[PDB]
Amino acid sequence: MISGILASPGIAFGKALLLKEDEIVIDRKKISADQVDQEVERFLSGRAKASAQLETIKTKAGETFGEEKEAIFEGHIMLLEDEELEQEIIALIKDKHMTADAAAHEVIEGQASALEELDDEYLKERAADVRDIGKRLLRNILGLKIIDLSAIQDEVILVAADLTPSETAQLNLKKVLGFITDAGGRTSHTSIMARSLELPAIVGTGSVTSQVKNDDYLILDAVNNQVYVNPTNEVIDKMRAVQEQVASE
Repeated sequence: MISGILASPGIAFGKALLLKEDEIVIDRKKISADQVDQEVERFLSGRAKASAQLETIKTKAGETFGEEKEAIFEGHIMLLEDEELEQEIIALIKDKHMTADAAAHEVIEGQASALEELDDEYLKERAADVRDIGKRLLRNILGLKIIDLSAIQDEVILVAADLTPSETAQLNLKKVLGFITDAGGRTSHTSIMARSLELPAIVGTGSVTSQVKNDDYLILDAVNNQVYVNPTNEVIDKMRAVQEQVASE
């Protein structure tokens, strides 16, 4: 069966919300000096947008967990608005005729890679949080569609290979029912939430994302540590009684 680490006990019912991501296609075409000036505005003014987006996520981190976590996202903006990283991006766009999408990808390529060369498991995890800041910056230049997990409209379960502080900082715990992630870390951020929020959850699912799909009907037991996919009405009716018999006790 599906054995995870079990974060907290409980039973919930809901449709599976799988978090997939659309692959981004960067154009490696060389532009002309007549399109370079336009890229700077699309890149400079673009930052005006990404700055407003990450900024809005910053307050959701302080209004959701408390200004105590705003210090982490506060630095995430200084790096994005870094006046130094901007002069380097600009040059490439003007010197190597690179697209704001391509050039910006170059600097972000050494930021994450260079962080792996550091001798600190901490700055390393920042590498993952940094790639997220770059990927978002890209979808902002192409104005690509973004998933709005901050405004769900249907109560469902949350399933994902893993969730980064940002996803957890914008997640709306107003219509959520539970969290399931492929993180087998006895100290995974997901668990810290499921643990502090006392809600029931699991994280060592491992590869449930390779056996489940979005909209799939699931039933979390968090009692025997097992996920049931499309069970018979005989097991549901039997669990609907016991489970609800608990809330009634």
